[PDB]
Amino acid sequence: SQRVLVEPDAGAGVAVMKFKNPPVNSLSLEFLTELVISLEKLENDKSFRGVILTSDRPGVFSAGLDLTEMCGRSPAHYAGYWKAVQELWLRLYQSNLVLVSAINGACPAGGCLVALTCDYRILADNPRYCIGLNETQLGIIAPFWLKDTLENTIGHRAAERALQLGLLFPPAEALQVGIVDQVVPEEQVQSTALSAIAQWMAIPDHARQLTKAMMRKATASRLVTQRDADVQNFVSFISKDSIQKSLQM
Amino acid sequence: QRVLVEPDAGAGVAVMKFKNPPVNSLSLEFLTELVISLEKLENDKSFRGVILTSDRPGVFSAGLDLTEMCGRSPAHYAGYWKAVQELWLRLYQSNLVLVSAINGACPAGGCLVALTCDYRILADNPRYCIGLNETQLGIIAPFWLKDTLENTIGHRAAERALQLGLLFPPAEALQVGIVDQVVPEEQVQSTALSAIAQWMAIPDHARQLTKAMMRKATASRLVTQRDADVQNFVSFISKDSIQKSLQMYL
Amino acid sequence: QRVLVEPDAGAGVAVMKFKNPPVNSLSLEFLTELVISLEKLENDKSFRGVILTSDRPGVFSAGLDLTEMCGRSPAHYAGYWKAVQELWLRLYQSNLVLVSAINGACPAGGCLVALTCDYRILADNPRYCIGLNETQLGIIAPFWLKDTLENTIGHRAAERALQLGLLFPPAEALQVGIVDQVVPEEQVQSTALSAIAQWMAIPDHARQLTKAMMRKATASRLVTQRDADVQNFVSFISKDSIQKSLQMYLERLKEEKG
Ligand SMILES: CCCCCCCC(=O)SCCNC(=O)CCNC(=O)[C@H](O)C(C)(C)COP(=O)(O)OP(=O)(O)OC[C@H]1O[C@@H](n2cnc3c(N)ncnc32)[C@H](O)[C@@H]1OP(=O)(O)O
Repeated sequence: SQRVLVEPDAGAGVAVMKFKNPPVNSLSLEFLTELVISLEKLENDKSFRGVILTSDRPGVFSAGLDLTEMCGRSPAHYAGYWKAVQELWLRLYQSNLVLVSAINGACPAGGCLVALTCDYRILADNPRYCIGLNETQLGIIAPFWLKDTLENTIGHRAAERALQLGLLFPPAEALQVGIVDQVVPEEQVQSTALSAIAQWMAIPDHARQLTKAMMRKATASRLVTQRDADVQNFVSFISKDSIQKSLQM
Repeated sequence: QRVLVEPDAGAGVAVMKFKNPPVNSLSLEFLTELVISLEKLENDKSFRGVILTSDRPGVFSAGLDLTEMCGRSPAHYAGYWKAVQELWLRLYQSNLVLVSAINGACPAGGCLVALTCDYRILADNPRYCIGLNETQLGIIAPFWLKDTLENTIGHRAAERALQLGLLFPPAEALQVGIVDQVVPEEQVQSTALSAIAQWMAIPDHARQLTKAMMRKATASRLVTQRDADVQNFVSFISKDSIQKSLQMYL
Repeated sequence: QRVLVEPDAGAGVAVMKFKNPPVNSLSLEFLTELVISLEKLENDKSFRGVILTSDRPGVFSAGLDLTEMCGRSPAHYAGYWKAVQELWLRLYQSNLVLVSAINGACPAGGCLVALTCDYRILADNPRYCIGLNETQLGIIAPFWLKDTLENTIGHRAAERALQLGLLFPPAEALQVGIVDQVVPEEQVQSTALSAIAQWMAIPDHARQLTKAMMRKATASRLVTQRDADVQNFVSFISKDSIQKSLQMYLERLKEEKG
């Protein structure tokens, strides 16, 4: 609602979901929560079969995980929040909708939780709009399921390098490694996303959905079957006094 | 008659030419002719490599014969699918060197045949597009064919290619990696002979053990649940929407 | 030493230079020196990255030492293979940043070493070919090495590379992805230093945990079946047809130089 602007075109069967959590679309719990609710409503609305995800304001697609949500909070809150992080990944990655990311800003690790779970990724050709899983730069590591998603996007070798170096690929490099599908002038990102979704939405819907599910079920299952353990892993880590301290920078 | 096997002079390599006009559709009869012909060549110690190609250029294979899948009884659907599986299993695990000289369009089931080979050469004609276009008809590739594609072009590219049901023209096919070479159409056959010579020069047992190490896990995923896959095929293809699309198409 | 270590503790990097002439063959002796040298650098808190290269350009490593595998006792073959496995395990799971400065030809066992590194730079000399050429010797790559190759270049390319036993010259090596950069010969060492400067700058533990996340499944496949894999090597290499293939190849090798 507040933090997610939905612009629907029911006649076309398309909606645009614009992120509106300034200054940087950080993944706060309200934002994570609002994103999933909004996606779910578009899923259950049979009028809508494709969604374009983008920032309302260009510059930052999403800054990623939000520090306020993870600093000096309750054990309860941490569990609710990593559960909400997982939920967003799961619901995006398994959505029956066609999902296209119109990446009109920088896209570090948590922004990649969103971009990598879409069906197609278009990046604006702005040298500031770098994309990748940069966890190691901050002294942390990608969740296994996010690593898996990246491996599913760019292959094992490139994921090994990208994750260890915590690379944020500038647009030409991002295209070359395959983390995005197209790079276009910034003024053409939304038109390119429209052209892309027209093509994807034209596929017979059930067959497309079944095909998508066959491709992604093993990866999604790995998180569904270990989900509580994965929350506990997060909680134990960030509940540490010493990690809490290091959040302090 | 549906499959011509032309031994090269000096043996070693044979050319298998598809001849089930008009589009080399994989009828049940053609499927079993391909399997027997391949087995003969395997068992003949004079032959260790085969080039697969159409007798007439234009269409490599249109794929599955939709008439085997539209008017028919549940048992017919099941026996047909068992034969489709058999062809994939036997090609994919063949001890022969298999090279495709792709001298025509190569949609879904044709692309199956191609993807099971060790090397794929595509004639440079803009009509000769290759891919797994099942979703165009509202159908999906079976898991083992999806795995064969992923094993060819990687996960991301397969995710896109299968969902969009894409047929790649030659330059795009080469870029995505679904074929290994693109050459002028009047050179496809000679190029295949040159390319298979590289493979024929490998110590034969070592080559075969290596091929098996690369492919056995993928094949075994189907071997372990082959009857399940037949019943899933029969249930899926028997749905009324699917039947209507095939009949319309036919 | 057959392994020359040149340290730069202030920069946190050491260069490990192979010096087992004439072609840095992986004898049992040399294998164990490499394992120990790597463990000493791991344990030394001053070092976090290592560049592997040949002291003498021309051959990075000729790979496994055929004289260890030809006409020897079954226990010799087993002990040899346990050491080969040990080198792969230690390299592949090293907590160090490992960069190969590939300054020579790099056939199968050499490629074992290169593929276990985090980054591979190949000198642009048309004779400096890299690949898993086991099938040209009438043998095959072990499953774990096949997995390492697939983890480097993907399934399709591994299929072709392994069956054909390809030794990729530099341009083809870069195109297939088996190395990460191809540079003029006189830049291979400087490129490796530039590369490793960047890798060593990453928060160390996070890098290590990430590397483990990417590699533990592959390594575990050998660890859990390790003595079976020794048994399989001995049984396979002992076949008379394989002994024959290996002694013919050895004989061919000797003839091509003397
Ligand atoms: C189931 C699992 C199975 C097994 C997995 C095995 C993995 C493997 O490593 S297999 C071996 C792969 N290695 C090779 O193919 C390299 C063989 N060597 C060569 O082609 C060349 O020697 C090469 C590349 C070093 C070029 O150097 P160059 O100086 O031009 O040639 P070369 O004349 O051979 O070198 C000189 C000496 O090194 C020896 N040599 C070279 N390679 C080897 C080797 N792999 N083993 C032992 N000796 C070797 C030569 O025989 C010769 O001396 P000598 O006959 O007295 O031992």
